[PDB]
Amino acid sequence: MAEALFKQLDANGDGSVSYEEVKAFVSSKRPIKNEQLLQLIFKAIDIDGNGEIDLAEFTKFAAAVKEQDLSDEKVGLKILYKLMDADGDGKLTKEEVTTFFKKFGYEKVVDQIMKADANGDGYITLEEFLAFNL
Ligand SMILES: [Ca+2]
Ligand SMILES: [Ca+2]
Repeated sequence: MAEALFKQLDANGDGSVSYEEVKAFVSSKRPIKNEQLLQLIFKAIDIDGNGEIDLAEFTKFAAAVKEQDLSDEKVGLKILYKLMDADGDGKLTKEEVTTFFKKFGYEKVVDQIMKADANGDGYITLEEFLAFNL
């Protein structure tokens, strides 16, 4: 008398879908509040050309982050992104990033960076950067 598999939840058997549905499905179990922040991050963590992810993508990603020889490498530039961020205070402004990312070795990114943001921030936060290379 128990269950734990998005399989049914989905049923569609399409494998992929809008985690949003899984975010709520789970949110109505152990958690309660987070489906938002998550769903959000996820939605952005996707943008692979739709917005519908697959339990696999999530799981794989988890097993991908689990590995102790990949993230760390980035963690470094990350910890630096947060530290170096003395003016940003959390978000790195074009100039900031451009210079930072460039000082780090992402001059060719400056292009995607400037073309990355353009909604209502004009800057790039830790995530953002990590988003470009997630
Ligand atoms: Ca996808
Ligand atoms: Ca932005």
